[PDB]
Amino acid sequence: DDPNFFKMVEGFFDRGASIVEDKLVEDLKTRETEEQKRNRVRSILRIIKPCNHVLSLSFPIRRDDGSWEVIEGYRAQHSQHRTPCKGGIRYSTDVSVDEVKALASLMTYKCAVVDVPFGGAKAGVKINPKNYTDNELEKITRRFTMELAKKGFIGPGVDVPAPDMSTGEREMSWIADTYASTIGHYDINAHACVTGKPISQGGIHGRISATGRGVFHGIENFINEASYMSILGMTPGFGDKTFVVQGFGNVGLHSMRYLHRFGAKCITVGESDGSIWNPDGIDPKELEDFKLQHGTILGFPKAKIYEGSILEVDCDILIPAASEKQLTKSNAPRVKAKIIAEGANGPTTPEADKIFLERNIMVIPDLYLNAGGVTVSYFEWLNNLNHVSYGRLTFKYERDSNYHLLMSVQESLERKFGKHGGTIPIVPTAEFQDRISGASEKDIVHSGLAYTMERSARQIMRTAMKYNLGLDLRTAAYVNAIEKVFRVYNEAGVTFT
Amino acid sequence: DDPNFFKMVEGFFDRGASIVEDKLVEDLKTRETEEQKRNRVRSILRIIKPCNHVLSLSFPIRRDDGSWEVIEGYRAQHSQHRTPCKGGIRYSTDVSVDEVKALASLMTYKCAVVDVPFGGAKAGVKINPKNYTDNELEKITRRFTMELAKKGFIGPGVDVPAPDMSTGEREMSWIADTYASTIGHYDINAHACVTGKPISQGGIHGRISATGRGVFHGIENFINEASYMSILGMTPGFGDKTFVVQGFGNVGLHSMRYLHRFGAKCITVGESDGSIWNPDGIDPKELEDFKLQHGTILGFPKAKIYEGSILEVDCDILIPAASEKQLTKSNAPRVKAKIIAEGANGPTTPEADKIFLERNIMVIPDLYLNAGGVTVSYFEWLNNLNHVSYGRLTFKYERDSNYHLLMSVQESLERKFGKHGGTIPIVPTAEFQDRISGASEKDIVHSGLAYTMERSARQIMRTAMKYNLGLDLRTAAYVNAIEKVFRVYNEAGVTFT
Amino acid sequence: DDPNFFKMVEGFFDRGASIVEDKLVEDLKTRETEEQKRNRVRSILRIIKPCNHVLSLSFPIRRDDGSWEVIEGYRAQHSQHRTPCKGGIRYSTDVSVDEVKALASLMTYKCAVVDVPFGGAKAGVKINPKNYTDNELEKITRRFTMELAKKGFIGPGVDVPAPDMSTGEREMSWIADTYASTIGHYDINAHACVTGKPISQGGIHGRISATGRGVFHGIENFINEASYMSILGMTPGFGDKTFVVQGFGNVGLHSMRYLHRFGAKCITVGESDGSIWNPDGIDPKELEDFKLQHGTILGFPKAKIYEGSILEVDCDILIPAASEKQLTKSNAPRVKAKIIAEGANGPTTPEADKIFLERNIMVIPDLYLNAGGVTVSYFEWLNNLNHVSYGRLTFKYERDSNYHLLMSVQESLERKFGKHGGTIPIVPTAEFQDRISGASEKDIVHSGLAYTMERSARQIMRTAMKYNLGLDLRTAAYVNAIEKVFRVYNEAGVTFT
Ligand SMILES: NC(=O)C1=CN([C@@H]2O[C@H](COP(=O)(O)OP(=O)(O)OC[C@H]3O[C@@H](n4cnc5c(N)ncnc54)[C@H](O)[C@@H]3O)[C@@H](O)[C@H]2O)C=CC1
Ligand SMILES: NC(=O)C1=CN([C@@H]2O[C@H](COP(=O)(O)OP(=O)(O)OC[C@H]3O[C@@H](n4cnc5c(N)ncnc54)[C@H](O)[C@@H]3O)[C@@H](O)[C@H]2O)C=CC1
Ligand SMILES: NC(=O)C1=CN([C@@H]2O[C@H](COP(=O)(O)OP(=O)(O)OC[C@H]3O[C@@H](n4cnc5c(N)ncnc54)[C@H](O)[C@@H]3O)[C@@H](O)[C@H]2O)C=CC1
Ligand SMILES: NC(=O)C1=CN([C@@H]2O[C@H](COP(=O)(O)OP(=O)(O)OC[C@H]3O[C@@H](n4cnc5c(N)ncnc54)[C@H](O)[C@@H]3O)[C@@H](O)[C@H]2O)C=CC1
Ligand SMILES: NC(=O)C1=CN([C@@H]2O[C@H](COP(=O)(O)OP(=O)(O)OC[C@H]3O[C@@H](n4cnc5c(N)ncnc54)[C@H](O)[C@@H]3O)[C@@H](O)[C@H]2O)C=CC1
Ligand SMILES: NC(=O)C1=CN([C@@H]2O[C@H](COP(=O)(O)OP(=O)(O)OC[C@H]3O[C@@H](n4cnc5c(N)ncnc54)[C@H](O)[C@@H]3O)[C@@H](O)[C@H]2O)C=CC1
Ligand SMILES: Nc1nc2c(ncn2[C@@H]2O[C@H](COP(=O)(O)OP(=O)(O)OP(=O)(O)O)[C@@H](O)[C@H]2O)c(=O)[nH]1
Ligand SMILES: Nc1nc2c(ncn2[C@@H]2O[C@H](COP(=O)(O)OP(=O)(O)OP(=O)(O)O)[C@@H](O)[C@H]2O)c(=O)[nH]1
Ligand SMILES: Nc1nc2c(ncn2[C@@H]2O[C@H](COP(=O)(O)OP(=O)(O)OP(=O)(O)O)[C@@H](O)[C@H]2O)c(=O)[nH]1
Repeated sequence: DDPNFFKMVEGFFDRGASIVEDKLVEDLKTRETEEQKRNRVRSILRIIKPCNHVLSLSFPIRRDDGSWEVIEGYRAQHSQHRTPCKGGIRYSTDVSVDEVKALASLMTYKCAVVDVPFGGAKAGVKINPKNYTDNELEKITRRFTMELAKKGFIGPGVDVPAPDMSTGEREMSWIADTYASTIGHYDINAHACVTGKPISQGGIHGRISATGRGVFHGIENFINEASYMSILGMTPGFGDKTFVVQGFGNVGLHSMRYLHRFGAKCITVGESDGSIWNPDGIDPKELEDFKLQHGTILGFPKAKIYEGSILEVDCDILIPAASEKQLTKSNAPRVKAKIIAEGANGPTTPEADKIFLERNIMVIPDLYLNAGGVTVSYFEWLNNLNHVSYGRLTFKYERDSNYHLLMSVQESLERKFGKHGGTIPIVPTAEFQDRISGASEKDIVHSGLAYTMERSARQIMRTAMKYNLGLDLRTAAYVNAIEKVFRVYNEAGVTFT
Repeated sequence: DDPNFFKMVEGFFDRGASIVEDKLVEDLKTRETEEQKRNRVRSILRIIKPCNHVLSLSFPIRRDDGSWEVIEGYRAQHSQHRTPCKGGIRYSTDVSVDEVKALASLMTYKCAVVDVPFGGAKAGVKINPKNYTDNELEKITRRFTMELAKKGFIGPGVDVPAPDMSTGEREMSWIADTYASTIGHYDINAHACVTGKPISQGGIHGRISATGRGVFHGIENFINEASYMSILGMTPGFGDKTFVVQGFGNVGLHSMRYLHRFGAKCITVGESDGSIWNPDGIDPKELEDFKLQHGTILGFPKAKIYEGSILEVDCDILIPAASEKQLTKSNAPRVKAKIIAEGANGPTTPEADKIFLERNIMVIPDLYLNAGGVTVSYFEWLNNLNHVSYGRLTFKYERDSNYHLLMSVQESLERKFGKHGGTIPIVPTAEFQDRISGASEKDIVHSGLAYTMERSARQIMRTAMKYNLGLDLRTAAYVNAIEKVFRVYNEAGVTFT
Repeated sequence: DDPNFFKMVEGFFDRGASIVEDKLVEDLKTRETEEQKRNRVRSILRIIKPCNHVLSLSFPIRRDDGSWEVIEGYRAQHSQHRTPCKGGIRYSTDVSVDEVKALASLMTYKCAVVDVPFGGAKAGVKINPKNYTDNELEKITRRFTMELAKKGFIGPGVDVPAPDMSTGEREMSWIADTYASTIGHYDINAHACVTGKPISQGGIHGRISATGRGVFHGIENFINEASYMSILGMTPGFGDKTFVVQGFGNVGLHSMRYLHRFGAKCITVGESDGSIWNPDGIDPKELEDFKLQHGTILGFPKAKIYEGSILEVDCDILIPAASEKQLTKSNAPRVKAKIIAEGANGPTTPEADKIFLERNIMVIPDLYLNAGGVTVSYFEWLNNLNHVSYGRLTFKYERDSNYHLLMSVQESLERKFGKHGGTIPIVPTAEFQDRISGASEKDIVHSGLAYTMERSARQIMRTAMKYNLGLDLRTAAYVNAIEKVFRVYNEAGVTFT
């Protein structure tokens, strides 16, 4: 059980088309024959599936010891029905076009599941950042954008890179600075070419913790749904149950704190080295220190090394957040859990899905969970496309206008019950007192994220009941994804051909 | 014996580097240590070898029956040491990135062997032109350029497509018209984006027969070299020996006539269907009719069907001009020939080379033979970059000036020997009478091609003696190729890295 | 005597306008009043004089020890009557806008004196290349072009940098590579943005020795003019007289060999360290070795150190070729020479000119001598703007056509005097045998340079007699310069204002 990662995501898309194909002909309003309309649907589905562009590079670089190397680099743009196309830049010696093509596809559907205006994209670099000088990573990241930009694969109108595995705000700043100063110098939207930038360079409050909140608001939108918890046989709530984490990195890290702050007791955590198992809870603050002190989660003196993979650890909510294809046909029989959230991108093989549906354990699709990161990188790309600190124009104004609603209510009452002259004191609460001056930059993020992953969780529930998919929310997700991208191709007069 | 076609061309490049690496350190003038300089050479060689860009596409098209299809299309730009990058566009259901990457590499060396200012490139389309309407091929060719152009892979400053397998002047006109009218409208060099265009659209006299002349002037430059014919045991001349042809298409066709007009008796010819064997000669005119009348070289009533592949036919000069990897370890033992010219691109597997060197049969590298086609498509790209019919400015002027050289000589003599008054009539010959008005468009082609493949044949001879490569002219060719591309990287300060 | 270098060149321009102003009104064909026309001339002269653009920069760089620095950099575009604008890039800690503005002006007149289509320009960088790593010079040169390019000061349509003091073909390659790969990627004329590139990167045979030939053909065009040598009291010829050199660098070096190969005995040479005086001749080959071996012309065991400046050395032809303002009011009284050539740019202060005219010693203007370098960098900018090795198209053709002139003459004679049947053998000479195949790349250089500095030397002689300027050829040069740039402004309808 190790399919070509692109043949796998295609496999999910397949079961999606196998169910939509019927409810999609009846919504096609053209005037043709029944079979003809189906010969129209299946055709458009064959256009969605493949990637529309897969660039492939090679970089002469000069390492600090003067020697040269080549660096294969990739970038796919899955679909063009929606511009621009976002997608992270991954640094790993395990990246390939067969991987990038699929990760590129997912973000075409992630962005469709959470209603974000972007096509899919993804860029890889065969590289191990743990090997190279922090000068060499600059000469590599800047060259990698110099190559893309001149071939039309970076720019606020075509593609927007983003952080991903083994990349952070450090790299994303090198990109925005190279693009702004070479190609899009005159363009007013220069700095808006990448997301995940540092705050001082045009970022957004909580771009790092963005994905974590995703995993959080996702789990919350289901744990607090009794219709499934009655099936899974658990309790709506967090402090009553626990969870584990694969891949203590950005997702895994912030998936903890936001899920740790509400009573859910993070049992264990692991990484490429080993596992750290404590059935009583690990402080996400303290462990975060060792990643900056001891280089690994190992040695953590408030837990122990675990002779076994996290995926088999007894818990309540499994969260693979480290790499692809981790759960598989050989790990599925030994999960011993109830819910498998997904921070990583397609961490479950399609073979293991049936086993999970068979074992009666709910799998929440990665299309829905790690989509939080996108919906915040959208606010960033949209922040620095308007050139204004959101809400700055109307801080002093909203603060005044609200002080005149409450006043008018007061002045109005002091004429009806004011016969005694009694000063009715209409004053804000503690909560409203914060929201007087309006929506600050952080407020729309903590809301626009919690809202985007509210509508999405419904549209997934609303579908899985319409088609009776039970706990295969994944298939229900692709259905909502495919139905949306279809109406774009259908009405667009797909081509000039 | 069926290597990955890119692992094969790499294999030739390897044996090339294995011999140049020594004579190239001593020509490196930097001030370092011996071993260091070698750590500099091997590094640059690792930069040349791989392709710098390999795009990959997917086309929604609307066939005439209304159904949709996807069409994978590829384009590689091997190197950027020389802009623009030329390369044909092949239509075949057997094309892939693993093929295009190598064909792209060859033209980086072809252009280096014949001193033509272009990097290498190649574009493929998984398609069978024998299946589609001549309307659908337009909707495909125009879309294929629309996709490339917007991503910076067509344009007189980056890439210049050209005819290749299953494409002719018909297709190349659709490209130039689409590019000129969409992307490079304002650009003055719009129409110069492709070569192989029809004459009325900016072509060159004999762009079709260009490659054939290549195969001709190549063979001639060796047959008339006794130093090898003494080794091979044959006679310098054409009317005394024969030859066969694989792949009666453009190369194979015009390889015949230009080699048929000088006594060399074309024994047989074949194609995807079958062989046409006559040990007494086939009229290239008559057979050309059946390709336009009977759809195949079969049925040709002045010869017979041959129960066997051409590659084993007894002859004097074998010319594979149909596809890749035709000669191989299984066909090498049964060649029964003396010289194997190469119209096709890498039609010989590296394993068969040793057998050919062992059997003491000279193999002329495809780098040298089919390079004629490029050297004429260069004159085209250079014709329509100057916007003038070459030589038009000075037709009436040269005609006059020459009539004053010959006159002055006459008037000068009629004063020394003119004591008798005898009118010395200095008048042109028959030959010069043609070259009076200067160099017309066709004259520079028939010369610039015959000249370009004169210098090249020497530099190959001049190398194969300097390093004692005997009859492995192929290896001698790559040596001249690598030495040239190296001096470009070496001196360029290869990167800003 | 140390004027602001821009107030000095202005001073020469002044005496130029003071003489042209009369002979220029009568050539103005507009219909106005006499005084009005003069109010038109003086006005246009005030437009020529100043620089139209003087950029000024500042570079954050990261030295190899990690520390930051700023690097002031300048570039002036004197005039725009002729695009593009060429001008070297000088690296020296003595550069400033007050210097660049004037050097920029000179090349507007240099290019006008030798009829080369370029406005003037010049770029400086406050830097000492002897201090920085050969990595740091790359990070500086590439950044310096990145800054200019984005502000429209590099590009084959606006400006074309070139080598100058403390820069060579090494730097010019870093520029062409940075521009080609960032800004003008798509442009077909990308690599044509700079001149002085290495040959493998699009240079010209003898771009280094180009300026030297200038100094040579300049001196020759005057030494072989008796009209002045009768005044100066010397002999037309080189082997009969000697010369010295200031600044053994590129100009001074190649000024020697080309003037050494014709009997002229180079007495001494100096540099920032000291002088090397031998009244019997210094081998330019041997001394060139020590510059690559012993770091200085000092220690040269076939001469001695000279306790004195070159400018006072007894010789016949003084050539300052090291820096500006070297001759001055304090050095003029002690020249003890006959002719002062000028390789450097304005090495003579205007005060010293009168003393030189008074001492009756001819000063050849730098406008005329070092203009050879430009006229070759023009051929380069024009070479790589046509994308063809000049003369390659018609090597085999001219070789044939000439073999038919000589044949026709033979065949013609063998009918008049051929009654005896005697085979008249019309065959090329030794000299013509070289020029059969036509004009190669090096031939047009050695001619186009020797020709350009033939017409120029006449137009200067032709003027200095028309206005009776005696030996002040400098003033005669500016007259020809001003008269040319004037007709451009005059007829252009100078502005839309
Ligand atoms: N971080 C983000 O912004 C987003 C991340 N994701 C997904 O989340 C996943 C992880 O988040 P990242 O930020 O990339 O984390 P990261 O870049 O910090 O690295 C993940 C960590 O997991 C560990 N790990 C990797 N492979 C492993 C394996 N096979 N077994 C055990 N441990 C392993 C590594 O030590 C690494 O520290 C990624 O796969 C990515 O697809 C998705 C969207 C946004
Ligand atoms: N290089 C570029 O073109 C960049 C442009 N921007 C744009 O600027 C806008 C800034 O808004 P926000 O940062 O959200 O407001 P903000 O109130 O969130 O500002 C964040 C930080 O930026 C600093 N800052 C504000 N103005 C500054 C200035 N003129 N110079 C230096 N630092 C300054 C503030 O001290 C604050 O600490 C964004 O909308 C973005 O579109 C932002 C970053 C880089
Ligand atoms: N035609 C040109 O302008 C140039 C052609 N070439 C090379 O020359 C070769 C042929 O020239 P094209 O113009 O492409 O010919 P073409 O495009 O006319 O087609 C080649 C012919 O050979 C036959 N053929 C193909 N594969 C065969 C096989 N496996 N066995 C037997 N017959 C087969 C086909 O029937 C076809 O008619 C190509 O492989 C190409 O690489 C190289 C440079 C320029
Ligand atoms: N669409 C475009 O931008 C094109 C531009 N050109 C440029 O035009 C130049 C033409 O030179 P050549 O064709 O080599 O000269 P040529 O003497 O070879 O002309 C070839 C054919 O073009 C025809 N032709 C010439 N001028 C014409 C016009 N104004 N309208 C219609 N047909 C005309 C002539 O009748 C002749 O049959 C080329 O240098 C090329 O650069 C050529 C083709 C297309
Ligand atoms: N080299 C060229 O391509 C061109 C040069 N020029 C002029 O020729 C002059 C020299 O040619 P470059 O190529 O710049 O030579 P360069 O760049 O090799 O350096 C000139 C040499 O003269 C010596 N020198 C500098 N200042 C001196 C001083 N005050 N006293 C004694 N020696 C000194 C230095 O040691 C240096 O090696 C320059 O001033 C420039 O204006 C003009 C046009 C083209
Ligand atoms: N990066 C760019 O865009 C460059 C473009 N060019 C253009 O190319 C033309 C070249 O003409 P010339 O060099 O004067 O001819 P040339 O006969 O003077 O060639 C000089 C050297 O270039 C080498 N060379 C020729 N073709 C080559 C190729 N395809 N690959 C690698 N090396 C090759 C030759 O071996 C020779 O040693 C120039 O007209 C120039 O416009 C030249 C240099 C760089
Ligand atoms: N690595 C790390 N990041 C943190 C930590 N605390 C907060 N952050 C991030 O830094 C941002 C600033 O935190 P706050 O000032 O508390 O604002 P906030 O959005 O209310 O913080 P949260 O509600 O915890 O998301 C937060 O949005 C988090 O994304 C922490 O302890 N460790
Ligand atoms: N298919 C085909 N093409 C031909 C034939 N004859 C000539 N051509 C091509 O058409 C062009 C015009 O031919 P010509 O008028 O004879 O000029 P040419 O260049 O002297 O012809 P060649 O010397 O045979 O190359 C030639 O350059 C050939 O490329 C032919 O019989 N069949
Ligand atoms: N530094 C240096 N350069 C040289 C020397 N000899 C020639 N060159 C340069 O290298 C080029 C190649 O020289 P040649 O092969 O002799 O061609 P060339 O143009 O006839 O040489 P010259 O007539 O001396 O200019 C010349 O154009 C010179 O510019 C030399 O001895 N030292």
